[PDB]
Amino acid sequence: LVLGGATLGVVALATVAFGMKYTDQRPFCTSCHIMNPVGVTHKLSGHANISCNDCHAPHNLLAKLPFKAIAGARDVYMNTLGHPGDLILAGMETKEVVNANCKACHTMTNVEVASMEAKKYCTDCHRNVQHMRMKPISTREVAD
Amino acid sequence: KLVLGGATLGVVALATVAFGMKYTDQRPFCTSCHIMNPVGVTHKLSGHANISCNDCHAPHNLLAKLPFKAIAGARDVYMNTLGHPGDLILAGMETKEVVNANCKACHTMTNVEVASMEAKKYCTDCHRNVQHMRMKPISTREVADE
Amino acid sequence: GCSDVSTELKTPVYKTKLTAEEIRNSAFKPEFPKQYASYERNDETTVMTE
Amino acid sequence: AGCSDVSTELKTPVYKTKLTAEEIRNSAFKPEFPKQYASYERNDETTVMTE
Ligand code: HEC
Ligand code: HEC
Ligand code: HEC
Ligand code: HEC
Ligand code: HEC
Ligand code: HEC
Ligand SMILES: CCCCCCCc1cc(O)c2ccccc2[n+]1[O-]
Ligand SMILES: CCCCCCCc1cc(O)c2ccccc2[n+]1[O-]
Repeated sequence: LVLGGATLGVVALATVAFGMKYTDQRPFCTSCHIMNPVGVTHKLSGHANISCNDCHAPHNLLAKLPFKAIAGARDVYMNTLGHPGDLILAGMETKEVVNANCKACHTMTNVEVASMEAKKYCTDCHRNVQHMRMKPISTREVAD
Repeated sequence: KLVLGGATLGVVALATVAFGMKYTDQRPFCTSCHIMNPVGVTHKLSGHANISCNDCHAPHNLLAKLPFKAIAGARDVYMNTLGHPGDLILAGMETKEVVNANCKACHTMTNVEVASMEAKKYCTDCHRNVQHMRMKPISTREVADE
Repeated sequence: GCSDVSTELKTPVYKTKLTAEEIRNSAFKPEFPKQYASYERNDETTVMTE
Repeated sequence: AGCSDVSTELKTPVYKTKLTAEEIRNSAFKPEFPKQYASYERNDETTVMTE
C-alpha cells in the first residue's frame, strides 16, 4: 500500500521539477507575444543556449521558487488586466538578480580585477548582452 | 494517512538520489583520490573552475549519464585499488568524445558560422590548455605523494 | 544538489612588502610582474596611427 | 564517498629525517627514502646507447 504511496511521491516531485525547469526556458517565456523581441534577441545572441531564468531568476533553490511565482503572477496580471507601456524596462530587482548571475558564470574571467567597482552592472560595458539594444529596430521588432 | 507516509518517503528518496547524483559530479568528490589532484588543481586554476568535472566528463543527457557515471565510477574504483595505474594518465577514446560533445554544448553560438568542427578532430587541438594546462611547467601542476 | 561555484568573485585586496613612501618603479616589479610587463609596453616608439 | 575541496597551494610534502645537519654519506639516506634511492641507483646502468 505504501509502495503505491512511494510511486506517487516520485511522480509528484519528478513532475514539479520538470515543470520548474520548463517554466525557465525560451519557449515557455515567449508564449506571450509581448516577449518576442527579447526572445529573438536571445536566440540570436551568444547566450542562446542557456534559459531566460538562468539570467532572470536566482540560482538558489530556496530564493528561486518565490521569485518565479512573484514575477510570474505579476507578468500574468500585466498581460491581462493591466496596460503595459511603450517601454518595457527591467525593474531594480531584476537588474540585481541578473547582474548576480553575470557574476555566477564569469567569475574566473574577473578574479584579479576590480571590474565590480567601476560600473554598477557588468552590462554597463557588455551593453549588447542586454538583448542587443544597440542594433537597429528592424533587427529586433515587428508589429502585432 | 498511510499513503501520505509513502509519498513522504518517495520525495525524500528522489531528493537524496538527485543530490547524490549532483555531488558525485563536483571537484570535491572527484579529488577525494590523491591521484586526481593534478587535474583538480589545474581545474580550479582555469577559466572552467566554477563548473563541475562531469559538466565536461559526463554526458548532459539524463539517460546517457546515469550508466556512464556508474561505468567510469566502477572502473576508477578498480584502478585505484586492485589495478596498477601507469606514469601516464590519459583520456581514453570514449571520454575524449563525451568531452568534445560538451564543448559543443556550451560554446555553440561562438562557432555557428565557421567549420571549426572539420578543421581539427577536437576543439582542444586548438584550445590546448583547456586540457588541464598541459603546457605549463610541471611544478605548477604536480607534487610527490605523502 | 550543491553548487559548483567554489571560487566566488571578490574585489582584490592587496598588501605589499613596500614602505609607505616608496616611489621607485623597480620596487613594484616583483609583486606585480603582469601589470609591470604591460607598463613596459610604453617603450614602443615606432607605431603611428593616422 | 569524499567531501573537502582541493588545495590551490600545491604544498610539497614535509620531512624530518633522523640525520645530522652535516650528514653527507649517500647510504645514510637509504633506509628513509628507499624509493628515491632505488631510482638513484639506476644511474649504475652503463650499456644503453641513444642516437
Ligand atoms: C519567462 C520565464 C519570462 C521571463 C524571464 C520574463 N517574462 Fe515577462 N512580461 C510580461 C508583460 C506583459 C511585461 C510588461 C509589464 C510592464 O510593462 O511592466 C513583462 C515584463 C517582463 C520583464 C521586465 C519587468 C521586470 O520584472 O523587470 C522581464 C524581465 C520579463 N518580463 C521576463 C508578460 C509575460 C508573460 C505572459 C503572461 C510571460 C509568459 C512572460 N512574460 C514570461 C517571461
Ligand atoms: C569525478 C566525477 C571524476 C572524474 C570526472 C574523473 N575521475 Fe578519475 N581516475 C582514477 C584513476 C586511478 C584513473 C587512472 C585510470 C587509468 O590508468 O586509465 C582515473 C582516470 C580518469 C580519467 C582518464 C581515463 C578515462 O578515459 O576515464 C578521467 C577523464 C577521469 N578519471 C575523470 C581515480 C578516480 C577516483 C577514485 C575512486 C575517483 C573518485 C575519480 N577518479 C573521480 C573522477
Ligand atoms: C543573460 C545572458 C540573459 C538571458 C539568457 C536573457 N536575458 Fe533578458 N535581460 C538580460 C539583461 C542584462 C536585461 C536588462 C537589464 C537592465 O538592467 O536593463 C534583460 C532584460 C529583459 C527584459 C525587459 C527589459 C529589457 O532590457 O528589455 C525582458 C522582458 C527579459 N529580459 C526577458 C528575457 C527572456 C524572455 C529571455 C529568453 C528568451 C531572456 N530575457 C534572456 C539578460 C538576459
Ligand atoms: C557546461 C558548461 C561548459 C562546458 C562543458 C565548457 N565550457 Fe568553456 N566556458 C564555459 C563558461 C561559462 C566560460 C566563461 C568562463 C568565465 O567567464 O569565467 C567558458 C570559458 C571557456 C573559454 C575561455 C577560457 C579559456 O580557458 O580559454 C574557452 C577557450 C572555452 N570555454 C572553451 C571550451 C572548450 C574547448 C570546452 C570543452 C572541453 C568547453 N569550453 C566546455 C562553459 C562551458
Ligand atoms: C573544460 C572541460 C573540463 C573540465 C571542467 C575538467 N576537465 Fe578533465 N579533461 C578535459 C580535457 C579537454 C581532457 C583531455 C582530453 C583528451 O585527451 O583529448 C581531460 C582529461 C582528464 C583526465 C586525464 C587526461 C589528462 O589529460 O589528464 C582526467 C583524470 C580528468 N580529465 C579529470 C577531471 C576532473 C577530476 C575534473 C574536475 C576537477 C576535470 N577533469 C575537469 C577537460 C575538462
Ligand atoms: C548560466 C550561465 C551564464 C550566465 C547567467 C551568463 N553567461 Fe555569459 N556566457 C555563458 C556561456 C556558457 C558563454 C559562452 C557561449 C558561447 O561560447 O557561445 C558566455 C558568453 C559570454 C560573453 C561572450 C559572448 C557575448 O555575447 O559577449 C560575455 C561578454 C558574457 N558571457 C558575459 C555575460 C554577462 C554580462 C552576463 C549577464 C547579463 C552573462 N554573461 C550571463 C554563461 C553565462
Ligand atoms: C511550477 C511553478 C512555476 C510558476 C510559473 C512562473 C514562471 C515564470 C513566469 C514569468 O513571467 C517570469 C518572469 C521573470 C522571471 C521568472 C519568471 N517565471 O519563472
Ligand atoms: C549509480 C550511480 C552513482 C555512482 C556515481 C559515480 C560517480 C563518478 C565516479 C567517477 O570516478 C567518474 C569518472 C569519470 C566520469 C564520471 C565519474 N562519475 O560520475
